[PDB]
Amino acid sequence: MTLHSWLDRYEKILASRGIKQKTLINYMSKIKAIRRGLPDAPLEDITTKEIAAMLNGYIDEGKAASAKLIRSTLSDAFREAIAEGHITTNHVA
Repeated sequence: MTLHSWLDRYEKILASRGIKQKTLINYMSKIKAIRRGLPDAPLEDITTKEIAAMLNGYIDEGKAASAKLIRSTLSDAFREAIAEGHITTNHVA
């Protein structure tokens, strides 16, 4: 299971959660930011360092709300991948 494949699956989990329309749109945009920001690599191969480099691009520019939400979205994606058995720990922590 690689990241971009997992994001595909995570979009479907989000669709079934029953989230307000405005919120879901925001969530989908931040998934797009993740796809753009990180490689289509096996979940365990995504490093701390790569996560920090994506997030820091936003932070450096003053994009504080975005960096918070990208981080939170990725974390939750990783938690869903744990629930589905593809990894055993969450690296966004």
